[PDB]
Amino acid sequence: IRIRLKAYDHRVIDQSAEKIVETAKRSGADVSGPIPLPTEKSVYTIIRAVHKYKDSREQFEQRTHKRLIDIVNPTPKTVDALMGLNLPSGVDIEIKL
Amino acid sequence: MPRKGSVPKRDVLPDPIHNSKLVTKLINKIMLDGKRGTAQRILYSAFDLVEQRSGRDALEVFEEAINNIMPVLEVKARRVGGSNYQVPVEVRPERRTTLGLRWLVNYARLRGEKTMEDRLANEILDAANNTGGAVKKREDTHKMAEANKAFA
Amino acid sequence: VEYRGTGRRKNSVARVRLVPGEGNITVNNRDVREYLPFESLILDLNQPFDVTETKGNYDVLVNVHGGGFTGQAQAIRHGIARALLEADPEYRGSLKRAGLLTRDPRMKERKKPGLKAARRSPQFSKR
Amino acid sequence: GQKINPIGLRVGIIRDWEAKWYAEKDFASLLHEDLKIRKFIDNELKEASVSHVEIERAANRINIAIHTGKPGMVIGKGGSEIEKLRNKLNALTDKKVHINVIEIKKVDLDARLVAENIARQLENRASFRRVQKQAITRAMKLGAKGIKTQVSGRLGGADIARAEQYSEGTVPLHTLRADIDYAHAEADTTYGKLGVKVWIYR
Amino acid sequence: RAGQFYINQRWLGGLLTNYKTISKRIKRISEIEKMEEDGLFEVLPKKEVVELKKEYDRLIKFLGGIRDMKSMPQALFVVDPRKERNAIAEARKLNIPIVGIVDTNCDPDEIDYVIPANDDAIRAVKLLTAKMADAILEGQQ
Amino acid sequence: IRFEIHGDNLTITDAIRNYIEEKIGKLERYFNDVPNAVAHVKVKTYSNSATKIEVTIPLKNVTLRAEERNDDLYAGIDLINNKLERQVRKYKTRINRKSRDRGDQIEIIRSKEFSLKPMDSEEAVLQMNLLGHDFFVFTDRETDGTSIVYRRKDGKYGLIQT
RNA sequence: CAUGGUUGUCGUCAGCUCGUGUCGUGAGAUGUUGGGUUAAGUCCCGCAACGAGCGCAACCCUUAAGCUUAGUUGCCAUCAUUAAGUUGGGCACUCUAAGUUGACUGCCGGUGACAAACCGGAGGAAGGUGGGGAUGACGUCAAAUCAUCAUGCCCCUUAUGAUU
Repeated sequence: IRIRLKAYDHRVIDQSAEKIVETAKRSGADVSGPIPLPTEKSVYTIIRAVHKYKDSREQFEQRTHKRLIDIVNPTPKTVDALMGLNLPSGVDIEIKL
Repeated sequence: MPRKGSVPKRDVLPDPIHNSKLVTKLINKIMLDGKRGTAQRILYSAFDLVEQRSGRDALEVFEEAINNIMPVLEVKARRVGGSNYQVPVEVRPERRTTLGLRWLVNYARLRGEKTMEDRLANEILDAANNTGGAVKKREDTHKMAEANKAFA
Repeated sequence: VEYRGTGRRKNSVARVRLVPGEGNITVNNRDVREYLPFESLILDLNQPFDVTETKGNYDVLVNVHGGGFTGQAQAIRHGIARALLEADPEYRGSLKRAGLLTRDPRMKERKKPGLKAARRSPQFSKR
Repeated sequence: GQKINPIGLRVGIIRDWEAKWYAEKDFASLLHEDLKIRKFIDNELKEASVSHVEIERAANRINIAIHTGKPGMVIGKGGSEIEKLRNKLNALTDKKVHINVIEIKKVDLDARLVAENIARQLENRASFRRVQKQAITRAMKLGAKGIKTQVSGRLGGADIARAEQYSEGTVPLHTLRADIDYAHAEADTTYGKLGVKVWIYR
Repeated sequence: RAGQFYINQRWLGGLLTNYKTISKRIKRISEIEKMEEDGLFEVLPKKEVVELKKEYDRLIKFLGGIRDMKSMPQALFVVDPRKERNAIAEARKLNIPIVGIVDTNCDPDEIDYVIPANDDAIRAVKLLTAKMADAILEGQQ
Repeated sequence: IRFEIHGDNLTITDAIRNYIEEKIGKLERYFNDVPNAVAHVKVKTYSNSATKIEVTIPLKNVTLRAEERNDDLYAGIDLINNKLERQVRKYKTRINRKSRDRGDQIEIIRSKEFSLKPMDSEEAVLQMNLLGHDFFVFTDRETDGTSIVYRRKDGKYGLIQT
């Protein structure tokens, strides 16, 4: 079923993985838990100076923390967590059926 | 840290064929531009011609040839200004090993043949017979440091 | 009997196992002399089980992963060294004092910006 | 020396974000809608003791949290100006749903307020060293620990610019534990722009 | 035996005159030993345990006899004005009366209450500093 | 001995480009008897006050900077060459001190003095311990004789009368 | 070369200050010096100084060996119908990929006297700020940008702005 869990922070994607693994085991599920996909980082290397200087620069990076949740016991009580939208702050969930 | 004290010198790994540390140190100095295999193959084909032109095995011949290369006095320059500034100083045993390997290779590269198949082995048998070009600059150091002997 | 150890050096993981028999290595299901390039560093690669003298004792048959040929080698002699301490566990001091069982101590150094490559500063003219 | 700003060390290390949304596809254009309403909130409020804002976006119900050291002035008279803000903020974007506001105690220990209220003590052009000392002496009186602030250019009305900083208290700019907050204001005095930095701690 | 305040180590350099910063640290020795008898000791790093204890003994090295003293004194008793000339100079600025053991190589001018006795012998100290320590006990009752 | 000349908001002429090399150039050509170097001449106009001239000549060891804040760009170089010629002589007499006449080439018992003094044996033990000394010599308070208290190989004390 | 921002630079350079007290008619001094140690004004002794701040170490990130949790698209010793579907099972074991336990002169011996260090061991995978990154004190150079911006003053307005 492969509920995709990816986000910028690591404290938020871990506590939102604890939500979906808790709100599924209360229903009739057989959850294969969160395994961590490798992070797809990306480095941006701007230069520090206003006008001129190379040879002195600041590197920037942004990291997405990818996990996935899959269940293989679909009941209408299990999808109450799927229809039930929780923690919408900085996590998107690509729900596949 | 060359002013806190001395640098801790590190260990090397001896050769598998000759079972010698001195062979592997010769491999690393003829290793031009990090190519380990393409230089080690040439040394492994530059002591067969040694063992062809002399019946003895080359691990005896190597340490016999370098003794006509390794000098016993050299010149370290002391900043005395208006003096000769060239003090004849004997050689430490670590530099005694290294500087013989240096002259053996640096004049092996300036011979008539192109392949170091036989550029190297010709100068070894010259150094085994106390002649050639890498021997004759040891005598040039032994006509320079032994001429200015007023600074023992 | 399968004494399965791992071993790493220079961004190249190497997991081994120990089936009894004699000394014969099957790195990536093929011969060593046709896989490792020039046969010099293989007798340096046999150094860890040399001090326990188990030459005609163990076939290994490594599955290696990543790195280069001196990164795949020097990682299976560290590979079987973690497996030799579950074959001869009292012989740990024989491998600790001589080489193999230390570590993956060091890999390539980071390229700093404002520089050519990896601590080699570029040339400038006017001193 | 070239002291970098103390927030930039700590964003995510010992702090959090002033915008906490995510968008994989079309990351560019709906990032511009943030600093649309970072300019726009800073336009009509016009120092309504606003320290900083937060943006969170979720399912076309995009949240905005403002801190507002003088609370209620953005609210109005029982939900008047807060509803008069969503009459324009929901037009500059599509939804702008669930606009709200929280409150903060210690109105001038947040460094955005501390830089701003003494930068506005410079258009009346009165005693910049006391304008410094008003901020330092009040700081640990109200409960702070370390205070540090300066004024850079056209200092006092003269020609040559001179920095002038006053400090006491533990201000560990190099320690990554520290909750250092700085701010920079743009106080004009009709002979150039004066720049003023602050540094608070706890 | 007298119930008074002693000094064993060197004069700290202001413990009668700059003691608005010394009692700042007598407040510390009333606090730092309280700090580790209760909690707030397991969470600390094991080397910060050392310097919090390396501070602890060095307080009671110098200020060990000023452990329970929280105010200025009203008299001072010195064994030698030569080696302890830092204390006597602080005494005459505060108008505190002074009594001390002097001998040769000692100036009796700065001492108001002079005791001529030997100074480089133990019984010359101990059989003379005990009665002056005993002198206050029957002044109590 | 090139002259990378460049003027901040001043158009350089060619009458300057001969007046430089006669004074900045030639008077330092006979100094630095093995020369290969590049000079640098800045001319920075300031409409409020004046111009300024900066001449920097780097060498093997010590460079050569000088500045004049005059407006006459012909009389100011008469002072730049004055400051340049002074700095080279500082450099050369620093390294012309090569002429220095340098011609190449029992048991000690340390005494510790002490002055003998009268005391009790208990006092001598106290004072000896306050130094950790194994020997302390004194004159006995009641006997009047010279006495040496010592620590034996036993670890116990011994008393010698001399 | 009127400025705010912002960056090089000496330079990763180890320094720069303050409270209170003392000394000096005072400018000031001490603290910051002396003894020997360190990468370090880093510690330890000795001294009219006692403490405090900013730097330095550390906290941060990554790399080096492990554990626990969860094992897919990832990884197949043991099963084979290997075109290899790495497929069937899941093998989840190792590996890998991510959430955390641990290295500090903790621990010994020197003769070395206690004064911290240093020197040599063992203990872990790792050893003496482990390797590297980030972080750049007070300040110097009217250092570099009014062409990223922003604005004091000056100048331009059938143009010094526009459009091809």
